[PDB]
Amino acid sequence: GGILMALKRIHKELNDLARDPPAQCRAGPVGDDMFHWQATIMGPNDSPYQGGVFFLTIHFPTDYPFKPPKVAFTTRIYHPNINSNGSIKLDILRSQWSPALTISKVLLSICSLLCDPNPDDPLVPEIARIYKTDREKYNRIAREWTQKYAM
Amino acid sequence: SPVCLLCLQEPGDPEKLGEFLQKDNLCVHYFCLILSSRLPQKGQPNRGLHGFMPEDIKREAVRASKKICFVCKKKGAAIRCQNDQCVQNFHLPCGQERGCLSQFFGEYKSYCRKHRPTQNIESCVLCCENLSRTSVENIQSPCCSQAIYHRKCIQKYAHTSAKHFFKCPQCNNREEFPQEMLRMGIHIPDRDAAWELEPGAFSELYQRYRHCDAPICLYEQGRDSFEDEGRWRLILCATCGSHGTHRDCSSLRPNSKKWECNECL
Ligand SMILES: [Zn+2]
Ligand SMILES: [Zn+2]
Ligand SMILES: [Zn+2]
Ligand SMILES: [Zn+2]
Ligand SMILES: [Zn+2]
Ligand SMILES: [Zn+2]
Ligand SMILES: [Zn+2]
Repeated sequence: GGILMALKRIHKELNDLARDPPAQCRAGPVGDDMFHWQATIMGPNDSPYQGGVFFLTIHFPTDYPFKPPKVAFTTRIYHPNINSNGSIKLDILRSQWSPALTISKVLLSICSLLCDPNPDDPLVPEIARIYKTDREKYNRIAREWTQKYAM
Repeated sequence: SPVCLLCLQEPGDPEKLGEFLQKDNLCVHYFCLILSSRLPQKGQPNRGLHGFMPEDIKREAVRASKKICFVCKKKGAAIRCQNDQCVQNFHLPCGQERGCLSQFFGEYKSYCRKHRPTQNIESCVLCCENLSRTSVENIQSPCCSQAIYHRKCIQKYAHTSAKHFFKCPQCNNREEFPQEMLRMGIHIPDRDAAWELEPGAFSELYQRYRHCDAPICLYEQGRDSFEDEGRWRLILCATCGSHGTHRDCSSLRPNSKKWECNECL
């Protein structure tokens, strides 16, 4: 068992992701290594990320699903909860992880995080201050980074 | 050839016998240590082996020398069935071989096959494989939907997530579900979750950008180290917050207060 169990579950999640893909997400194994995936999220409509293509890297632990996956952006994005290293401040990836959760539900959570940031528990305090104080400036800068880094 | 005083076998699988403690010239499985029926825990978990003094462990070994394991028929049995009508002694690995149950709460009682706790009683969602036939290797949850899991999968979940985050996978029950798990034999460590205890876990997460990205850094400790006051303190960009520097490397002053980096201009 163990690693074999993680492999079987990751195949199951990959097939499910293929047949019922989350909105504006697509993800898959990189080559023949199924513990390393690459994903893309299209910037949601009616958000300052619209039109962008945002790339994410996923690493499944050896104890999956008993440890959460490690998920990071490789695309620069202007977001209160995503730092310059692409790290994501997201509860279901750290403290609300359950082995019942699936990579497809991780991806939904990240898209919702793009639509609805959490500035009261921020990963980049300056961007959270701007988000709370001057929303239009926030949206303008997020659009500018979408055009500069994600298009 | 290191061996356990209480069960007299190789260290084996930590998932099943616990971490193989060896300290102060003594060697014991952690489960053998806390599950032995008569070993007093009389210290700070700093002191001795997690609150078990070596004098007391040695004396427990001596007592257990006068006990035959009903499984392997050899001396050294450190665990006794806690049913009132039973006198069966056994080693912990031998009890697992014969399907004995060990509880990890209160008096840490252990039971043999005939007198162990039971429950009235598809694919285990945790592993996504078909439930084991032998209904002693499966386990329900009282919380909701009467969900059944592999025993091994729930134990692995309890070990990785640990007490603080161990909950019903569906309804997030943290009161009745773990109590029912305890009474049927699930170890629930009182420790932080596994994904928090990884080396360098969530290190580059947060790790508030602290690095001097000026054309030349004016400071010996370098772009990597900072202080609290003076021209050697750290300042970050007003918008990105991901590009910063030692104050004097931009040769700036406390009379502006709003630093925007090269990029955010
Ligand atoms: Zn032992
Ligand atoms: Zn034995
Ligand atoms: Zn008994
Ligand atoms: Zn299972
Ligand atoms: Zn439940
Ligand atoms: Zn500097
Ligand atoms: Zn900047």
